[PDB]
Amino acid sequence: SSETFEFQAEITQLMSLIINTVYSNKEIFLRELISNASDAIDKIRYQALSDPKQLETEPELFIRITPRPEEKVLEIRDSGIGMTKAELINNLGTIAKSGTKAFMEALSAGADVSMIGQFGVGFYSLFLVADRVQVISKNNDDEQYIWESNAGGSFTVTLDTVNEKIGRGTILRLFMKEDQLEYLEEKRIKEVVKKHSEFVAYPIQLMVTKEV
Repeated sequence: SSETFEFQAEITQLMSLIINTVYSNKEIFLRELISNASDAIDKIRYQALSDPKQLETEPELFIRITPRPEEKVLEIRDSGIGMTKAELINNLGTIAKSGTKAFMEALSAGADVSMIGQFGVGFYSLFLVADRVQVISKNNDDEQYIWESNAGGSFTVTLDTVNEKIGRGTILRLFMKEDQLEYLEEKRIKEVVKKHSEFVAYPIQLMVTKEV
C-alpha cells in the first residue's frame, strides 16, 4: 500500500545535481553514511540514559555493511534510533531543506562535494554511487517502513512486508550504479572505510561470504 509524496523542490535540485555529477571522489558517500549511522546510534543511547528499556529492542550497537553483489546492492545498517513513518516523510523528503540550498550555493561557488556533511545533508551523497535507495527503518514507536527514491521529484513510503523485521534501526539499501560496483568488493570497502573509521565509536562490521 505505497503512498507517494512530492519532494521539496530544493531537495530534488540537490539530488539531480549529485546523481548526475562527474565529481571525482564518489567514495565519500561511505564516510557520510557511516557518520549518519553513528549519529543515529548516539541518539538511541542518549534517549536510553533516562529510559534504558528503549535499548531492549536491539541491545547491540553496531554499523554493518553488507554487499549483495547478485542484486548489485550495498546495505548500510545501523541499530540506532530508527525513523517513524512520519519522520521518514519529514526528514528525508518533504521539508529537510535549509542546509540543502546553502550547500548548493556553496557548490556553485566551488565548494567540494565532500563538504556535504557540514551542511547536514550528507545522506544525499548516496546518489554519487547509487541510482536508487530504499531506506528501511524501524523506530521503537512505529512499524517498519520503506522509503524509496530514485532521485526524482517523488518518493514513496510503504509499510514493510518484504524485508526482515529488524529489532531497531535503519537499513540504507543502495541500488548501485553499473559503473560503481567496486564498492561491493571487500577489499575496496575496507580501503575506503579505514580512511575515516579511526574515531567511530561503534564497531563497523563487514559481512563477508567465505566459501568453505
